[PDB]
Amino acid sequence: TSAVQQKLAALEKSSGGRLGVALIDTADNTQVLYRGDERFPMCSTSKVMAAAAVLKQSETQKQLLNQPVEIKPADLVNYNPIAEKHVNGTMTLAELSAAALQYSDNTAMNKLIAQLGGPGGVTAFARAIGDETFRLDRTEPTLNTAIPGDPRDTTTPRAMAQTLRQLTLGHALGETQRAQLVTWLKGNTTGAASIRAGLPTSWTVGDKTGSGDYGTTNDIAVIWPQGRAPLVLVTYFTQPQQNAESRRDVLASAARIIAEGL
Ligand SMILES: *C(=O)N1C[C@H](NOS(=O)(=O)O)CC[C@H]1C(N)=O
Repeated sequence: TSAVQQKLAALEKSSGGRLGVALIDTADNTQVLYRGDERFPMCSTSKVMAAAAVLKQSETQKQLLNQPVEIKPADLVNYNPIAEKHVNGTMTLAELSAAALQYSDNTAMNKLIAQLGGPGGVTAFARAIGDETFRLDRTEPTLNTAIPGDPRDTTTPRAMAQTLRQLTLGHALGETQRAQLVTWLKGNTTGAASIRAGLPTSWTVGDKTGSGDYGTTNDIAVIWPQGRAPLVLVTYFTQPQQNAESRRDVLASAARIIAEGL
């Protein structure tokens, strides 16, 4: 173990839960892993992959992101801050992608999932961009049950970091779609208490948070530190009891520990 890993272990031990971290430094492609090959429930962080999959579809349909998608009252689930304003109306796939990523709208996420033919279509996109680990099995809201030992709707920190890098910094998407994904992630509204809180204020972050049962507290981020090449950082966290409170400070602490290395 490295010093960063021993610090992450100490944070995890005092946290009362299970922490997973994966950093990729694209300055030199090095990786820091803590429980990097253990599965964690993704919860809302799976939305990135659904949005990227729709962006990928849009590479061969110029007008796909402008296509209207009907929002019915029955479509509303547990957290719909944008979709509820369009009930009995429509949202475009661009609007749904932005709502899913920036406001973590679960109705928008379900519309993205349906646009891909269900959770298996998101998993298939993951496979098509080289992610052998990601699996999406359910829609919102049950994909957030986050039951320990349940492999459904999970990934590992390493695989998620690798995928987020390919999507945001690599060529898993076309150039325009990559820029759109990064623009969406950087305009996230929900991230300031998570990885963002553990990094120097001068660094630009685009991220996607998630949370679920068992106190599951997740964040996945692409980071532009001042004067250095970007990083990819994945912090997953989950706890032993179903009603545990969210612990975004633990993600911030892990990010702060990561930041002290590179
Ligand atoms: C995603 O994990 N979810 C949607 C909603 N927003 O996520 S955030 O809090 O990480 O921004 C929170 C609840 C969760 C869900 N159970 O749908």
